[PDB]
Amino acid sequence: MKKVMFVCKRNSCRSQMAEGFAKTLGAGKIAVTSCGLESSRVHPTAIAMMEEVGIDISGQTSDPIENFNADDYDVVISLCGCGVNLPPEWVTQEIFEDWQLEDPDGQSLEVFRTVRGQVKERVENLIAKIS
Repeated sequence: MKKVMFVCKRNSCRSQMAEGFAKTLGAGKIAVTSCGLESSRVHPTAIAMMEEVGIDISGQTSDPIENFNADDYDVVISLCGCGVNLPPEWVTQEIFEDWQLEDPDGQSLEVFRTVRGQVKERVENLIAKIS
């Protein structure tokens, strides 16, 4: 099965949140993980703003992207927007993206409840074109 990696900046949760929608809606369509350029984190408000949509991220982890192989991630989605720093093995995939998607970390709960749907439609239209 093809594996989707979601990647973002050091202090971001949108890579972990993108994995949350993708493992819930893409559950029977693809394999999925998430990471960050100098690693990434889960966020308590991204648990509670998303469990009301039936999503889970609480059990997820991260390490710096250069510790991973890229090759076992047939599909790689960045969330930095038309500009990300990546080694060539992380971009040469059969499908690549770099989403123009913000982090709700440190913003209002209305921004969490907005960005969740922006992640959902990005995950959905990405997975629907590959599976």
